[PDB]
Amino acid sequence: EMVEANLRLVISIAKKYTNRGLQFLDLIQEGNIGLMKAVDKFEYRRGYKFSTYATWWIRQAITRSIADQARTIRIPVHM
DNA sequence: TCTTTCTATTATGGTCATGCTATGGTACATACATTCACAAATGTATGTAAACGTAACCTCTGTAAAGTCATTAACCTATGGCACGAAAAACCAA
Repeated sequence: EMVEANLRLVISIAKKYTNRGLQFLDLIQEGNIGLMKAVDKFEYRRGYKFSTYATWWIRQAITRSIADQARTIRIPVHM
């Protein structure tokens, strides 16, 4: 029920990170994986909304996806 | 029960070959260990001497086979002597 009601937050934050690094369906899938990893470690006693906490995780997912291959060769993340 | 009016892939050649190469960006903070790069020591390594033996190797005397030259006598041009066969003189028959 969480993922079927928050796929659209993922696509809304994922359609602004499509700067021609790779085809964007992999970015949609990695955003869904980041949504899963943000739901798996979500707290209730904080009192804040879930989007601000999930934004950092989904940007980390999109960052590691765009820095995973990024070329035909392998370049590390720090480089 | 049956033929037209629409919704999508194949198709047509290459030989003679051309120049100058990239195009926009979008976070950091601990982390623990694999890997490159030098100290220092081992170990087998290479290159310098020294001893024995025969690869031998020329030197010299003795045994052996091959060109030649002492004999001695076999044949062979000579000499003397005696048959021999031709050539001319003689005499007889018709």
